[PDB]
Amino acid sequence: VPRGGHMFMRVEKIMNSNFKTVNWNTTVFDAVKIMNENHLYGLVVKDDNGNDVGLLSERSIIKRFIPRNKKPDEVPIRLVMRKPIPKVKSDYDVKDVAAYLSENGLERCAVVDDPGRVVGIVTLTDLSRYLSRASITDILLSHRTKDYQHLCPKCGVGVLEPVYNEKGEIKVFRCSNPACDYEE
Amino acid sequence: MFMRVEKIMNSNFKTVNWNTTVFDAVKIMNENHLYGLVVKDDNGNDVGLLSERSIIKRFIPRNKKPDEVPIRLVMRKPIPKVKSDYDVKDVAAYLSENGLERCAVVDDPGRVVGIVTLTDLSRYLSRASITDILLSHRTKDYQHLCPKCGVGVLEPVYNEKGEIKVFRCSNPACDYEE
Ligand SMILES: [Hg+2]
Ligand SMILES: [Hg+2]
Repeated sequence: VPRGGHMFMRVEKIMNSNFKTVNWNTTVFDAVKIMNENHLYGLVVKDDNGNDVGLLSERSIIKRFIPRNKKPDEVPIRLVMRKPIPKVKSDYDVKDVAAYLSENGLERCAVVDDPGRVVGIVTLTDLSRYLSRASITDILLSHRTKDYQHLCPKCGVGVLEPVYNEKGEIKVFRCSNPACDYEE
Repeated sequence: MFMRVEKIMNSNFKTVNWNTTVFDAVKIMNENHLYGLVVKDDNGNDVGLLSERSIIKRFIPRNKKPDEVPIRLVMRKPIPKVKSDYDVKDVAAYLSENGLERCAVVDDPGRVVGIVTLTDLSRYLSRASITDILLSHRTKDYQHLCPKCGVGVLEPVYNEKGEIKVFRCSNPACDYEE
């Protein structure tokens, strides 16, 4: 829906409510087919019980899939997606969303309502119609230089860090929580 | 109202050989935080530009390991480019027309002297132009013109799994494929 330029705007009004969701065991190959077909580069990921566990983006594939050096059909997106799902509340002003994305090096994130349900996805493109020139440049620079901190699904507090081998391949992402023993 | 790209481009770009695997090329991108590489052949010719989107659209669908595919079959080709004397507004029109968010910049002689990205342009473009480039990058995809006839476009040929086997020229009068 056309709205014209405005300094303020609640995210809910500009987000994409027609977002697509995919299961967390979907392979990278099958997930990307959906992205290419729909010209949609952000998918919400759900586990087998309907819980929103992450967001799969182009950058997540470049940063977390390619380095594993495996065929796209051999890697479930749960190992690639941004997790926990990046998100902002539906009542956020575009300015607040910009700060959230920039802080996390993201160019898109999910939007959740008060009850916590995912109601849409908002991207830099959506925001570009309202943000200041400087804010847009900020998000762009932050997306190039920063990377989202993925948290451990086992303890929920540990940070998943890359473990490389001699070929530079990411063997696994290991939880940084001392009290936790998790690798994937 | 005016600003030529040569002034804002990045002449500090990185070049990789066209036989570099997707795996090695992406490692370079990730380590440098630069998601655009100029690709050259074995004789010093600038033959293409490897971008994130090119990997998502032309590498992933092949369902092959990153170390088994040379970037020459993935990169944008012919190489996306604008002349160094182009005004930023002209570059914006070029990127948008081609669904790109970055392209190479060449000098009179024709060699690549830099790379210009949407981020570089974001400081000199109107908000409308920036949004335009963003929209076009999502909705349009770069057209890989056939090198043999120059008019046909290379289209993916899929197998029963939806895996890309080759990119074949659309021109009926042409037999090119890669
Ligand atoms: Hg953990
Ligand atoms: Hg051709």
